Amino acid sequence: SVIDPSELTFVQEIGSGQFGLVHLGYWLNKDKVAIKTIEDFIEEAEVMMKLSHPKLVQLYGVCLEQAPICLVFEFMEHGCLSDYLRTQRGLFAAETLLGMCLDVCEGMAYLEEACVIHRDLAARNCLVGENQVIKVSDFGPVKWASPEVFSFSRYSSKSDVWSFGVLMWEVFSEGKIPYENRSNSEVVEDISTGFRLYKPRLASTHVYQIMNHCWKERPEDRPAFSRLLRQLAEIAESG
Ligand SMILES: CN(C)CC[C@@H](c1ccccc1)n1cc(NC(=O)c2n[nH]c3cc(-c4cn[nH]c4)ccc23)cn1
Repeated sequence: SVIDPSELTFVQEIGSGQFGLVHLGYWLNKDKVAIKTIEDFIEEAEVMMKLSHPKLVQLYGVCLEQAPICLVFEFMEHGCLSDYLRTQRGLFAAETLLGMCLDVCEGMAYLEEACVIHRDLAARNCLVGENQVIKVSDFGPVKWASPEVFSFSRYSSKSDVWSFGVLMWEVFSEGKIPYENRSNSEVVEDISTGFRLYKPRLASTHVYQIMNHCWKERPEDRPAFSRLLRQLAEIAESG
């Protein structure tokens, strides 16, 4: 990786060793970024900056000089996970797909520890980066919602766990639509009666046990993200 001189600006000398005269300098980098378009949200920005984790799409800064207000995010080379899964359908190995769920779970456990509620955990809100890394984004509809969320809008990290079980299904079914030909009213009726998304072929019986655990009616009966992280980390390293 060669650096063109134009990109470099020398400032001052910062001491000297025997093999190398050191200089403090400014490096002008032309890095790719993703820019989201729109006191009000100024307070939300400085907080999102503190939320730094390798499995979360990083916020770099905000642009406030009038016109549409910008938000500078980390660029994710391969786009959204939902589209990524759909185009490579029938091409994935079960180990690749468990690795994607572990990636999401790592970021979610950090958000749980930080006391941050996602409210929209779905494959479409997750992004694919370098070496098939999955990072969580859009942290600040019924298909992913738990009974307390669709019925009363009672958000908690345990409702994010319900959403995560739906995500795991999307991943293991290689980006299929949950409750495909059902309406938002039909879905509510189905879950309430006790219906659950079927076991996809690429998901082992143990992975499907985890999915149903995320889908228990009582939020207090669902595992925490910290519990899920240890669980999926063991299945990944053992096989
Ligand atoms: C088809 N696809 C596989 C290729 C598209 C790829 C691309 C690469 C280079 C140039 C153009 C397009 N692609 C990469 C992205 N990356 C992102 O979309 C992205 N990268 N970082 C993001 C952050 C947010 C975000 C919104 N709210 N919070 C975070 C939303 C989206 C993103 C999208 N398409």
